[PDB]
Amino acid sequence: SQILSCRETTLSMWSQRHNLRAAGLTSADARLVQIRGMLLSSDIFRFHRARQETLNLSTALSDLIPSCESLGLSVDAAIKMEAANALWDHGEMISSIRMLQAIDKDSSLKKQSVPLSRSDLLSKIGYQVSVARLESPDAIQKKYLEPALKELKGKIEGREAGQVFHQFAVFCDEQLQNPDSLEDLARLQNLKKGKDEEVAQLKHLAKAKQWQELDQQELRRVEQTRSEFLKLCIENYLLSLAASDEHDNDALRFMALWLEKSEEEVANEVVKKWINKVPTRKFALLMNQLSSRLQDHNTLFQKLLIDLVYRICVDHPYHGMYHIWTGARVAVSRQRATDKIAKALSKNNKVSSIWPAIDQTSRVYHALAMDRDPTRYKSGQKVPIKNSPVGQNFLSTMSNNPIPPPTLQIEVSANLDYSHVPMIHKFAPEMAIASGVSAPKILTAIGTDGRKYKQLVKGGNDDLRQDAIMEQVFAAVSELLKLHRETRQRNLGIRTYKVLPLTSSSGLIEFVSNTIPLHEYLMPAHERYYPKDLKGSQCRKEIANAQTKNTETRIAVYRRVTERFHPVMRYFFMEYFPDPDEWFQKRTNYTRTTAAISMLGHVLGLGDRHGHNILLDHKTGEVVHIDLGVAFEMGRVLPVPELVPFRLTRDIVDGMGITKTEGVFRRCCEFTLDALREEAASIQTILDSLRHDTLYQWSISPVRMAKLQNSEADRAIEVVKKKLSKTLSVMATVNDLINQATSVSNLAVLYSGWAAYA
Ligand SMILES: Nc1ncnc2c1ncn2[C@@H]1O[C@H](COP(=O)(O)OP(=O)(O)OP(O)(O)=S)[C@@H](O)[C@H]1O
Ligand SMILES: [Mg+2]
Repeated sequence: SQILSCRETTLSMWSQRHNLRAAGLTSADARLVQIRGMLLSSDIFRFHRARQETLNLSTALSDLIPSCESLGLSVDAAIKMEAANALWDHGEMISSIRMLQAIDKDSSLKKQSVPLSRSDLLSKIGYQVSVARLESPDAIQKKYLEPALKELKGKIEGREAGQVFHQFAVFCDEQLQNPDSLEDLARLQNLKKGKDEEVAQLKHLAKAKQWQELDQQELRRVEQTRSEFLKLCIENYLLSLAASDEHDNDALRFMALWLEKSEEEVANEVVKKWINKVPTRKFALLMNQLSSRLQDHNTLFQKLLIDLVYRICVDHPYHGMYHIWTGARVAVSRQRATDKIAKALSKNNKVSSIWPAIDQTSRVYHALAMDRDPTRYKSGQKVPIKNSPVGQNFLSTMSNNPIPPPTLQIEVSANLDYSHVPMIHKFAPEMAIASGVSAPKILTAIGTDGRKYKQLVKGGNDDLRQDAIMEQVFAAVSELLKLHRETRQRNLGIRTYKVLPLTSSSGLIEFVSNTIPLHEYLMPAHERYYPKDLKGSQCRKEIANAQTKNTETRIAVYRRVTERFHPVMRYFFMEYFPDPDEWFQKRTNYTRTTAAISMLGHVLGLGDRHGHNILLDHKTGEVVHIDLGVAFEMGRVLPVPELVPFRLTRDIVDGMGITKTEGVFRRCCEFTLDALREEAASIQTILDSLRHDTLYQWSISPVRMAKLQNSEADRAIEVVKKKLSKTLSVMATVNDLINQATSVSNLAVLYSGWAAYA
């Protein structure tokens, strides 16, 4: 605000003082520059939601119009549009709409400086008239949207056309999923059904048949209207994706809309016509959903889907070829189709030194994962990977085939240039081993640029596709958080990692760089700082013995245990960051990331939040949540249910200081939850894309349910949708959540492996 106000003063004074200016700078030039600087400041003030400053600016701009018309400037349209924006942002919807319509009626948008295209004005009026319900959705399309598409004049590239096409596509989509129109279609369908049943009962007949035919004609009209809307929706989504990059979650919405209509040949003809102009970098992150619908059926849907998956794997190989490999090496048809795509991939010129590399490398990674020997691999040791035959074959094969580390997160390149990606140079000679049955081994790889990429080569009978899908969903929602001022100002978001499933029994997990598990810090620290307290194992055993007793005894035992167990988390920051400046910044990072993941894991039902799934990053302070596969409330179905919204035990809360909760954690919870329920449409779109994934399981299979404690899509998405309801205020919702997350009667009846005493 300070810089922008001083800039306003500067530009106005320079425009007034004619003798200070140079020779060839007339007063029209100074005036025009002043106006442009003011309009820029108005954009900036609008995002900050500073109402009074946009009001001041638009008033001071409207006062310049008389003195601008005498200098020979035509800046009335841009300034009146700024006034209309101020009105709309103060709540005057009808006044803003009337002002924009007056701009459109009597103004020459062609011959005037500070240009203003007629199609963006028309689409602005159309958007505002739709929001205010000021006209029927059949006149909005006839007066504002189709005239806008006609004003583009065949230009199908740029941000102007991107805005127009996204406007029109969202309008048509909104017309399809309309509760009134769906009720009307259902009513006409029941009428047709009942009248046909009555006619069958009879075979009076003449009039009955005539009424039946009139019903049929009405139903044909309604269905044809819906078919036109579907055509326009799909076509304009595809044209908006091909024009600009402003709207790129239109790829997720187009994909959901197209997978719902895989049989309606109308949709497939429109897609066939327009699909080849979208850059494949828009679909690159949707390969879990695309490669799950592959089949060999010779239809048109499959001939489009297979070609799209092929082009994605050719342009961005490190984003599609592992999906193809996993798919090759209704399940039989999917495997056959993925095998055909793989055979075609190992035939073309662009990707031919890349597909064999990934082939051989994945084979040896899987072989190394599956190889368990209790003698050759002792849990906790550190074995040089040259003594097993699998180890030597692995090292040789990896030396002969250079690839980027499979757990490195590669960003998608618009220029299609993946040469700047570090390849695996060599492997560290040894590999660690963790405790389990099928020994998870932690490899290290030294890359070309000289960094160390550690990896968990996880083998056994686990399902990493759940964890990978949920990591992708959480990353998408955290990306939604960046669009709002309050959460973006605080960098509220989650830390991601990379899961890569190789087969149905093995995967590569990214070993997060310099973290430490929460339980592995907390259990030694508890006895280092309080040598007279109970041990972690004594508390766990004491709580597990009273697991088959009444709630009164369980709560009494829990109080007795936590009276002899004091939190020590506040020391994690006093012993990794002794400098007060750094200590304060890192403790704030911890609090903010804990708040963001608490709200985000309440909204998505995230469970299984024990100490071994939470990592503490001792370089930046901020927590990382891994193992995100038990989501959508699957955790309160277990034998000993997890009935808390998130993990907020005494140690998580002790890491926050004098102000236990009231402070940074509560304000950040409220900003997160306030930004989440203003993106409920986008979260619905993400979960809808999840709904068309044939391989995602919406219930926890008794295998993992036994590994954890020693329509389902419709119910889950409905629960998510009612957690984002604006009925209660954010303050009251967060108060309730923090009351039930820290309650002793809730924490006392949790499973003993969920270390709640801690
Ligand atoms: N991707 C990862 N990055 C960094 N550390 C990890 C990662 N995955 C697991 N860890 C940690 O390294 C160890 C590996 O844990 P695992 O033995 O694979 O599974 P686990 O969670 O320990 O077993 P349970 O069922 O939870 S008792 C644990 O101490 C984890 O905290
Ligand atoms: Mg784990």
